[PDB]
Amino acid sequence: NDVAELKQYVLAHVSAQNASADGVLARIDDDGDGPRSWTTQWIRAGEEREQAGDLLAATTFYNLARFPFVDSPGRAEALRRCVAVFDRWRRTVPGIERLELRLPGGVVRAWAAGLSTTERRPVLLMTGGIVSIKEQWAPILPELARYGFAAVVTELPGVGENELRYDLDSAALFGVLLDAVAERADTSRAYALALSFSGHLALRAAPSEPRLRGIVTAGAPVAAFFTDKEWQAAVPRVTVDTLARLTQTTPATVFDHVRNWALTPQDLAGVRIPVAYVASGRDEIIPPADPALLRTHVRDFRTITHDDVHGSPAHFPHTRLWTLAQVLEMSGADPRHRAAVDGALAQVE
Amino acid sequence: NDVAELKQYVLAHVSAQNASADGVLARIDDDGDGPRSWTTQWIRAGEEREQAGDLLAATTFYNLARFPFVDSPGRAEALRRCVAVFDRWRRTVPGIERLELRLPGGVVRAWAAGLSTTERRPVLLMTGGIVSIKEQWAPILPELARYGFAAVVTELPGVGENELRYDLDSAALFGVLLDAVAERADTSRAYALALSFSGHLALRAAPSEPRLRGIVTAGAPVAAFFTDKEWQAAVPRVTVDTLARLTQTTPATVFDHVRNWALTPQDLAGVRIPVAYVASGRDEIIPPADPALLRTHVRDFRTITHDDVHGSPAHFPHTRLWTLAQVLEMSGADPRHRAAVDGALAQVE
Repeated sequence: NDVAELKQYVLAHVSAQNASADGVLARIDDDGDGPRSWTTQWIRAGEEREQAGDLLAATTFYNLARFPFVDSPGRAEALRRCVAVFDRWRRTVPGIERLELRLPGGVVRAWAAGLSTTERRPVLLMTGGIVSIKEQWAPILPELARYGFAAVVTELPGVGENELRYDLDSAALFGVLLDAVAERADTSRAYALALSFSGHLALRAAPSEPRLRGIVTAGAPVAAFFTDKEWQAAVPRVTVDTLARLTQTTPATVFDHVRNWALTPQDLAGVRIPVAYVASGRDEIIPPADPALLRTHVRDFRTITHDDVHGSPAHFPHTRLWTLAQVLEMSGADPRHRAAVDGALAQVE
Repeated sequence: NDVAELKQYVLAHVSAQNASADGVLARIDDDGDGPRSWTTQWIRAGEEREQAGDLLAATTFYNLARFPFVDSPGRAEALRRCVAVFDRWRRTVPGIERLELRLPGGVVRAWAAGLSTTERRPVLLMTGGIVSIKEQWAPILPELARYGFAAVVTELPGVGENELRYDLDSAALFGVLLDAVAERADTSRAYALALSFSGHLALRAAPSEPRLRGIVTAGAPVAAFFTDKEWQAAVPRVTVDTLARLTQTTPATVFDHVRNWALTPQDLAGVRIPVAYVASGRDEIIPPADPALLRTHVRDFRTITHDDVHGSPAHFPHTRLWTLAQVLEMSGADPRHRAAVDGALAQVE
């Protein structure tokens, strides 16, 4: 992995939320093994905070150690202790449960909250993209539960502890998670807060999974991402390598491998549910043609655009409230919750 | 206090950094001392996170309980617990120490890092505004120390554990802080990173404190803030009440009391150092004419405007880098540090 690419992810998506990260960046010279390497430095910084009692700080740093995907025994150890340190933290928070699903293609693990035997709460499935482990979003589970959801936070196939191969049959993962919490939630009403590539997977699942009632995404790939080769040549190496790893192909073959993932107009027409999309004006990963294709073909499309890079990290104050407003509208959540968020949303604009 | 005002500060300056905050806001109906009151809910939320081992989260919540100023035994108790839980956190972080100055007019406390009897590192004095206690910024001391500074974080007179009366002689505070760390730092070269009202104090002190070599501020009141009665009538009640409390006057008299705080053209002509200024276009506290007067009267003025409310909380990613860049250029810090910040600062733009 190119270390400049790796550092630039921290600068844009982390430094502003934890400024100790800039101190660790300044001790990292390469991506190998060894005392000044990315993985070692991030692991040592996580041990320091873990031993100091800061279990979320330690979670962040061990997450960073494993980023962008586990390609080494140093990284595999990173993830193992990111998962474990977050497991320690979550126990001091009531209502956060581990879900384990054993499937033919391997094990999927997840974090949930707002689950109940006696009540039937609408399901919120939350997933990042291809470099985003589930422990990034899990801390937010209690807030999700407060808004009325049986909230499940997971990982795309090949990410974190998710063992499946990432392929077109992974669209079926929404439905299988639903099946696992059917005794503890209203799986008749599910909503996918599915960021980046997981948004693509959600779109693909919609036409043959009627329990999915709405999708809220940010910078999901659609069609041009998979078909436009010139654009692909300029896509960051980390995107290409990670997607190779997840699909179980190779950096040089992955775009040809995934060419038939393109959502056709027949596929978008089967999407008969509300779709919200947060778009980034400077997106390095998604071509402009993809958000446009959803605007043309999806019957109930809501969208907003920020002048930012992928995942709009400089616009989190706006995107957290906008994505949440969309989720509550789609699910017909309590007006009191909707007024609160919409008041907070009007405040930021 | 007006509980709606209180909740909006949390909405604009905190929620995006800690989403648990929105959960506690939903349980607060008033600013009394009942079980659904502001102070009780924030204290209960800090206890829960303190018992769980999240000492920074607890610090934040006890800070909120105390906010905007201690006017009751509940808030006083909040503050005492905020200071104590911050003290436990910082014992886990090597280099962070407590400074206590016993003055004629009362006791001032501070957090410092990067102090050394065998080196002479330039001083970075850091201070918030009138509702901003020490412990909000203290977590970033080690980052300040990493950039080469002998860093001291403190509070305005009457805020947090600072016992002084906030008056015109309070400009002498910077110089007295320097004196206390004269054996452990290069107090010939001091830089004030002084937000909001502390910015004004710093400007005031500059022409009679030659050890102050530069000021980096955000939304500092200058002149019009103090003299324009029409503007003052629409200033938020919490600003009015806090300022009355600090100055040891009353809400109905505070603007008449501080009318002579306005920095005259003679005052500004005595400011012979660089001053950087982050301005907010929707600033609800500082009239436009204040930034403009500094542009015309300060010989080395640097500035930048965001489309945001006071303290530009939606633009933290940008302001952390811009203010830091300014501090490092001002202080002739190592070019390796300036290159890294200026790279980060070009990425975020």
